[PDB]
Amino acid sequence: GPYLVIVEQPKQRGFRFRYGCEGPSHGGLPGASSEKGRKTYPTVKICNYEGPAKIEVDLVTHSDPPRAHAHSLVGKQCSELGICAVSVGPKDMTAQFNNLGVLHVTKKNMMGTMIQKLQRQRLRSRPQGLTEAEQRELEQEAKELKKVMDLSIVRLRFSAFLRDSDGSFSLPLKPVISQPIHDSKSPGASNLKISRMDKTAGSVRGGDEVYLLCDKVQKDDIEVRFYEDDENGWQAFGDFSPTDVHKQYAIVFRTPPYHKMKIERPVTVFLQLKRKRGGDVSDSKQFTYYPLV
Amino acid sequence: SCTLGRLVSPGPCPRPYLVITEQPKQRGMRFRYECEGRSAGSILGESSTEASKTQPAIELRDCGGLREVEVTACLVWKDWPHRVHPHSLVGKDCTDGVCRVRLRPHVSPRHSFNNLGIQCVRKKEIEAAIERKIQLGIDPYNAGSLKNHQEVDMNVVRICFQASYRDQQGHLHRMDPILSEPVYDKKSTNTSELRICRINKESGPCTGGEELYLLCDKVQKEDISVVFSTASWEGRADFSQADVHRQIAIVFKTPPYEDLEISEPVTVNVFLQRLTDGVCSEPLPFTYLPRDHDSY
DNA sequence: CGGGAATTCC
DNA sequence: CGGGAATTCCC
Repeated sequence: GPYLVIVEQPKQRGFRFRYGCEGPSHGGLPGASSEKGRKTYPTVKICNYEGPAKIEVDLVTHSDPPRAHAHSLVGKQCSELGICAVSVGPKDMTAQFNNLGVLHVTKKNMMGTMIQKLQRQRLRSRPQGLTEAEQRELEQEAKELKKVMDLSIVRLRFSAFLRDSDGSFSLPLKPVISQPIHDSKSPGASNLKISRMDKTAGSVRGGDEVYLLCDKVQKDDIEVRFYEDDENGWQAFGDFSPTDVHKQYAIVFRTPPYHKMKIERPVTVFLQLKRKRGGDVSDSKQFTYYPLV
Repeated sequence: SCTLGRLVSPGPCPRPYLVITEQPKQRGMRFRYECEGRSAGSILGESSTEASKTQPAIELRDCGGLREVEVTACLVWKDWPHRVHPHSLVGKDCTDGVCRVRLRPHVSPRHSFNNLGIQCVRKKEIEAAIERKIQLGIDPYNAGSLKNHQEVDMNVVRICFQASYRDQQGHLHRMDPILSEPVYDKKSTNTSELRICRINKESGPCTGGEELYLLCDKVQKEDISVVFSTASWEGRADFSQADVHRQIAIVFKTPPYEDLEISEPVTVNVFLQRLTDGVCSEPLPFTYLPRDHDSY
């Protein structure tokens, strides 16, 4: 029956929110399993359908309780400031949103915005002429949310709707939400990737310097890690000393002593940057080892 | 027109004028906006020191016969039309991009400025900011040419000096303006001061081709080149903008020596040279090795 | 569909 | 204020 399912999920981290002074066409929110060679977009679907139908989709507040948001989703097929709605053929009951971007509203404006956006959810619909009464509440619910809506992480809310006879859509459905998406810019949200590193070949024990180049990272919430656990884990860091974090985009440290008791042939392990709180990561960088001499 | 002739009336004696004794440190001072709310800077003197850092000091010459004189520090461009620069100079006794000090001529003719700083106005103001000052009659050379050819160096400025004298009589003449050795903002990547902060190894075979890493301060990839200059030789590495990791790191390849292997190794200095103006940086210690070392 | 300059804020 | 970093804009 009223069942909906997000087939492909939106890339969680990597899409750069764009400011209005930047333009409406810098791209469309990609998908998790979307890479070069073959792109992929935030597709949803409907099982046990009832024929042709639409799918309103707006940006909600990351806070689990699905609520609005100041960042108005923008794109070709978008209600100017708000929801982007598409349709589906009788058979193809799955919607895919290629061109889909997000408008980043400034901190100094996420105020007058959200409030105004609220006025519409009120004054706009239902009887017109909103009374000074609501006005007060509007101003409340607005500011009474400013400090509980991460201006850098949003979730899509795919809300499907059918036609309730008389030839008119209005029959709601089960609006499901897409796992959060971190603004590719917000200091604490991008993807902890790693451009490249200095000396590739390590050593053996635990104490070797190597110049590592990376992407913007904060003075903490950062720490290098290497491993290869076909077992029940195994880790090792490098240097939690900030002094070595060169202007956000670089870190130099000393190789940790792997419990490589077996000083036999050379063993190559995995290496990848991680975030403390967020617990991000990077790709498989090859860090080989060698027999001391 | 001409009042008097070259009568030996003055005679190699009068004719007062001023002079910068200590220029304001070229580049290193972070201009600030009226957004960062500030009033006092820290500008130093061209040749200061992390220790007893000197300061912008100037004196007067031929101030004899004078009772009290007033100085007029103000910001103007850096080329021919030294128009009144939009950035206003803030600090003590600075009203509108201008500072004044009723320094007693005779009894110690010299003023060392302390809390002194600049204020950089956003670009979408620049012009109007020049109009405002204009209106308030501010232009040590009256040459305001707006709307046509602009391009104002929002990173550098010259602080003009207009020193007005005063005698008992009603003959308050004015000396001639003095310009400063251009000041460059530290916050600008293009004109900041260059500085390496670390490097891979200190020794590399003269065979070259060796790849070395390096950290630095924000530099412009599309305009910078690391060198291995020295007495008798000057060979600069090679790499591409692609190896300029986010303005704070370089991955270059040590160029071979000037064809040499003669016995034991010879040390050389390495530093950065901006492919635009030349400004070099504090050189770092590096060493070349005489080819291989086949032995026990 | 990224890089980094220009501004603000802590 | 210094010194750094987050934020908004402009190529």
